[PDB]
Amino acid sequence: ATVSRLRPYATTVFAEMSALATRIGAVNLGQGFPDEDGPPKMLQAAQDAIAGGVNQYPPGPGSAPLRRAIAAQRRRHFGVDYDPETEVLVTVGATEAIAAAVLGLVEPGSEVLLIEPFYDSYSPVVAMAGAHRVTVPLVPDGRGFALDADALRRAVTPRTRALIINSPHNPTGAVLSATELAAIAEIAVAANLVVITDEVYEHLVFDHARHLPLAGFDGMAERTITISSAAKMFNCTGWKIGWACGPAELIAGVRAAKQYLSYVGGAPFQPAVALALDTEDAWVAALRNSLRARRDRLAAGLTEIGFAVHDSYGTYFLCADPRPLGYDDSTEFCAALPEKVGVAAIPMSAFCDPADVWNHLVRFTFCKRDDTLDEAIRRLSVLA
Amino acid sequence: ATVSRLRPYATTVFAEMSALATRIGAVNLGQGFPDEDGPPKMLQAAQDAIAGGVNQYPPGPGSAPLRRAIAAQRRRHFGVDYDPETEVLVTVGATEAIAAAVLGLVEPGSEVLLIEPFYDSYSPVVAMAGAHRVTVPLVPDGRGFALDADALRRAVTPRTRALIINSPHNPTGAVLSATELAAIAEIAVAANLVVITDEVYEHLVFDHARHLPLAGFDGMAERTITISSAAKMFNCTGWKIGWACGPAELIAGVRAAKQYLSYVGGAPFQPAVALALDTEDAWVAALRNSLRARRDRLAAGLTEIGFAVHDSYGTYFLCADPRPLGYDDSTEFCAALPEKVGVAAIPMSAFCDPADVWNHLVRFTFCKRDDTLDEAIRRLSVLAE
Ligand SMILES: [Cl-]
Ligand SMILES: [Cl-]
Ligand code: NA
Repeated sequence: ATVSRLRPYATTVFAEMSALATRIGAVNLGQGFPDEDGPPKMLQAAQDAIAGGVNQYPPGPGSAPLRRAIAAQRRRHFGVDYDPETEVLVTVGATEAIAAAVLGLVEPGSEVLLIEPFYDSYSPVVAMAGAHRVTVPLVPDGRGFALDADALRRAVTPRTRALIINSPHNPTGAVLSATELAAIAEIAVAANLVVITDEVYEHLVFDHARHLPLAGFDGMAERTITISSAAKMFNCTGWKIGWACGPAELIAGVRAAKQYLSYVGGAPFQPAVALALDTEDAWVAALRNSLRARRDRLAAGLTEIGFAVHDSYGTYFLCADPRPLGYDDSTEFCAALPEKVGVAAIPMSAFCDPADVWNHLVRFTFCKRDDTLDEAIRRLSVLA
Repeated sequence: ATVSRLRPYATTVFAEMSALATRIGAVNLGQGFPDEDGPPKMLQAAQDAIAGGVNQYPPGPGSAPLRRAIAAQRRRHFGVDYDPETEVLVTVGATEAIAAAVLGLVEPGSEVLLIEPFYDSYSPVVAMAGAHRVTVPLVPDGRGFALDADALRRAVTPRTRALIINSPHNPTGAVLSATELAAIAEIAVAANLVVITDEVYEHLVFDHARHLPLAGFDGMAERTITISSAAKMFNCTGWKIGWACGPAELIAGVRAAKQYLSYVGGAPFQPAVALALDTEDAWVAALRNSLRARRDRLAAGLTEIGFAVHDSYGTYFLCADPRPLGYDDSTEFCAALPEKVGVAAIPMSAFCDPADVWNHLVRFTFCKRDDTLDEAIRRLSVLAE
């Protein structure tokens, strides 16, 4: 039983799916997390931190070293230069930075624009704030997807306070082009919006796609809360070391909510993640490479089975269409999948506003070991 | 910088104090966390968990061993039986349990009763849910503090929907008596309240005080969310393994909000805390005896200096009054203390509704290393004139 505005979101298919798969013994290609660990020296650092007494509340905004390391990484990678003392806030994952940014910054009654299909937490967070979700779908292009900038512009109203942008994009694996980003900036500037970007896949762009933080576009620095995380970057989704970066005033509204949601967390992980950020670029590049190969590996397998596979330019997900196999209901496809076939995936319906080809798509995860991907493919092959 | 309703809460003094004292080398008796670590075997199990790959999202409601261990501990200590599958939710500390329980169960426009002085997160969490706090103060009872059940009853209106109780109590160190708990129960039932109880100091009761979980009282099991944490119980406030326990439908409401605030956290700590709950009762008992001895030392030292020290029956906090020393402004006293005296503490004004004893009290922490605690007392001794 839950408050009225959270009722639509009281359960997710994500948990019903991972629990089902877990003791069907179904290969889980629905999971939002990796099989493999982060950098060995990062794991060791976290172990040494516990052993060395780093087990109490860290400073409210995050340890100084971790805040410096985040600013140093954003500067190193992208040339955006944040002040670690006032413009960087460590959070309990990107998940908390998202929740706190909306609760801290968006007044009840305001509209928040979402790009559809959207990550699972955006709508309920907007609803928790008492704000109104307005969704603008991506459009196919032809094997991938693209922003429809005119559609986004039309969606803005005087009630729009904020826009949440997620690139590289979960679930489609789209990577917003500079042109798309420039169009988003023009709109955000013209309407005087706050923009919250969700960049947790910043390290995962494939095939000459390039991650270009929106905060770097004209007019954007002063109005963007940029969110990312160690979760996927360093394969430590269970550590929940994320961060929001932006203008001190906006970071203060984020901190204003955040400090009462968790206060702080992840004490021994903060020095370990700071170390990873400072030192593990080469490991991250090898991760990205390993995932590009696994993407190709899964795509090739789905394709040989007879799925119509869409391009993925980043993240560790790709979307595929089972219509060529004879499966026209993808929510029912995925529902039946573990018991019929012994694989789990997520239907695209999970990421879409309840009232285009979207309803047919399935999201598959490829951050699994080689062998597991292969086994998934073998199991799925019975559909042919 | 911030939405209207959180503006009063945008900054805490718990921030400006921590940092003032940290880097002028003032002994910090304002802190809300211990100097020392939890059970060695719990620390090692967390390190082992990291080394063993336990680094990814745990299950949405907490790992099964942890939920089982919470239910086993609540049974073992209180004889209360929760179903670990449906009636136990692991959260990101008690703090997130509180936030998610209010956001998940309390409708905008509701009144939420709070007992003043109150923990820092209650008021802003109520505001974030679009609800209205109604505050009822404790009253002096000799050297200690008491619930005024009549004031509490009178504070209920047709729009009251929830009540947050914290016992053992931060900041006074009061521990609600069965008589007080039973009076809360009557009120909650009569007004059909959801009650959230913050029991993070469940292990820290002293002398003849007893911790009696409110969920145990008449008509309460069906309307109560009981919250606690490994934070203080096992000296790991940075690990944020908290939990909420209660009827399946209320817990689902907590989970509904919680799963979008953090989703989950603390992966390698969950097996470690499960272990500590299952096996480290002896260590927790010694910790409690150890903190009783540090309380008595602090109280004796403040008293000898010339503070009027109040009774404390639990938590690792005690309250004292510096008026007999000649300090009639305790917010100012605390502001100047780190520079003047080399010690930091929190004034009671930081726990009161910004709308008489309270304004003069100062909360001191005694979960300090013994010698650190002695140094603080030593430092405070300059105030004897
Ligand atoms: Cl371009
Ligand atoms: Cl009694
Ligand atoms: Na506008």
